[PDB]
Amino acid sequence: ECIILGQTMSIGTGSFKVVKGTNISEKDLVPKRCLFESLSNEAALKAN
Amino acid sequence: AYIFFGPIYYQKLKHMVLDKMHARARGPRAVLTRQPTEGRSRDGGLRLGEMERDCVIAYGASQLLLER
Repeated sequence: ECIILGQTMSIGTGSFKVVKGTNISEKDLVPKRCLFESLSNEAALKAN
Repeated sequence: AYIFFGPIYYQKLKHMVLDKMHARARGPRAVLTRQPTEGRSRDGGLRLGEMERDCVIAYGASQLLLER
């Protein structure tokens, strides 16, 4: 019933999957940030 | 070796190759059409039966199934 619907069978060649590695490091996947939430953090909990 | 030589009454039949070369690329009304004299001789044709679907399962090819 995979040849009727046109699906790939799960035996033989389609018994696995191949995927491609991105080969990227965590040095490029950083949450880059320089003086964004510093203005709103100090003047929100002072004396209140 | 001494080779057996002599005349034999041969005879030429029907069923030449010129009217059996049948091919098809894409779409109906195939481009290489044989002569329309079959006469209770439909031997499958340009098809892919259930016996031939079971052969490529035994090889384990999954994308040739989707291609054919």
